[PDB]
Amino acid sequence: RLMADIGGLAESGARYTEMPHVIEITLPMLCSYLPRWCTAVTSDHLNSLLGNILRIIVNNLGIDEATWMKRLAVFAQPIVSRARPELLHSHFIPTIGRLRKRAGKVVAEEEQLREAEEGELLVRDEFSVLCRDLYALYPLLIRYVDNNRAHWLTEPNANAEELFRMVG
Amino acid sequence: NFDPRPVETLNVIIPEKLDSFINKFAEY
Amino acid sequence: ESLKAMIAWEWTIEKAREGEYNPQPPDLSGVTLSRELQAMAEQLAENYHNTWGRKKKQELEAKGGGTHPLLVPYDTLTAKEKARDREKAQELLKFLQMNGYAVTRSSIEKRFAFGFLQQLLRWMDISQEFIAHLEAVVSEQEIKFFAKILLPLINQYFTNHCLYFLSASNKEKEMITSLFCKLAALVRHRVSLFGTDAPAVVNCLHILARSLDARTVMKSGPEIVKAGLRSFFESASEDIEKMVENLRLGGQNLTYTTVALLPVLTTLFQHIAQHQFGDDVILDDVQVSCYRTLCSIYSLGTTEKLRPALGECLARL
Amino acid sequence: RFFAICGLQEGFEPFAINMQRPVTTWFSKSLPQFEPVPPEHPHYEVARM
Repeated sequence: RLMADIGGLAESGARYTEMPHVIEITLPMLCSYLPRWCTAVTSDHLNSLLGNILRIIVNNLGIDEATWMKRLAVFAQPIVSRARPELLHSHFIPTIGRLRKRAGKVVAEEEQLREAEEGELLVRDEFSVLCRDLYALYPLLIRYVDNNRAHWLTEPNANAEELFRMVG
Repeated sequence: NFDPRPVETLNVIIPEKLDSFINKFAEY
Repeated sequence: ESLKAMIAWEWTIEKAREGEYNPQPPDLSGVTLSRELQAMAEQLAENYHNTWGRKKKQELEAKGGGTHPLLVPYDTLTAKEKARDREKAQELLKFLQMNGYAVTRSSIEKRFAFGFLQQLLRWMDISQEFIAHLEAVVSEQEIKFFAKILLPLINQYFTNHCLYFLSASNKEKEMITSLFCKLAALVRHRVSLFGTDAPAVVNCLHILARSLDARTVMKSGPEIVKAGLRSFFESASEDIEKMVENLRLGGQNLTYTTVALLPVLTTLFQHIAQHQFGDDVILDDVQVSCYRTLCSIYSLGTTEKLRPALGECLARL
Repeated sequence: RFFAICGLQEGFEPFAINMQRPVTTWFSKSLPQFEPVPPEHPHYEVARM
């Protein structure tokens, strides 16, 4: 109900202030209220919120200037401690996959670079953008890997190995 | 330094109830 | 002279009991000592050193000059040095006890029950009148004191005493939060009176708010200063709500509280949430402020560059 | 119970692997017995004359 609106505008983003203006200030509100919760609120809302915030972050994959990425990830760090083993893993794989595809598309520019100054500046800007996305997404993955790793070790999973391959 | 500031002790006259204390302490 | 000085020191002597070649010394090691008698013993032992140094003054006058390590005040003396001076005074207190003489004149009250925190609070109480004078002349000497010495002093003392002073003192808990209240009230709606000389007032407020010993005691007490905390919270909520007349409409005396009051509110909310103090934190003189602050956050739940600060405050609350 | 999770992949052979007999342990028995005075005792010293 309250969080049902958030999933509505998960698609068609590409802006940190134009369409999601109140979102930037309201996401930490429930992101801190839900962990605090006659009682025993189900964790399906938590998993849906984590998936929605991951989708919102990956929507702005190629934004030029974006600072909310470095803050939303910090705010959502306590929210991934209680996460579903499979609901989030269906969202983490496509996001990191697209990130690796962007990295592969951008390494080719530096490979073909070897005029020079402009190309160096362009690849430096692209690498800075990629680093910003990396530091916005990886912290939400390190915590999700700290847990659910004993499960992935005792019972091997194909998706875990695929994620390892992409990270490597 | 420690400039002395003695307290007045030669003006008060001891009572008769303390002479026994003085003598007994001296003997002790 | 040892007894004459005690008599002249306005102390009553009353007979309570009856005094109980190889000499036969009676045993005197079976008598304990009291804290009150310790001061009497020290003062009596001071007399011997005083009457010795008084003659040593004439002796050194005859000598013509010289420094001796033994000519020091008795408060400087240590038990190692007292081992040659405390015996002559201790041998007579047991004698007095067994003879039958009586001398009449918790330890927290005698000791520093107020402590450094309450000493700083008294300094701030004087600084209240000092700040009143400063505001009257604003609308000379204590201003430099406040901006130089005491503000870093508290900013460091609260940092070094955040632990062990919040969970084992009780009286200081009810007054550290109150000190935080007058500290918040000291800065007016503007910060120009303090000027750029002392921007550390905001940091000191941060540190004091982050160290609130009476997290639940201030709400579970008889609520003497809880009215002050309620007033501070209501003033903060009203100041926040007054921003809708500037940000949502179009400046002066209100933008200064977005850099000196909102971070303090975030720090206080984080302090409350960190220890899960929500068991008893909204009690008498607090619900009257929470019922208004929920409406306030509802009002400014729909509001340029101040968005991250508002989001952080909402997350903390 | 927790060998495969942390320790196996990094490479850590358990202290007893190729032993058909359990490892024999030694414990401190609190029975005061008499022993010769050490030649380098910190405090006591015994001299023969």
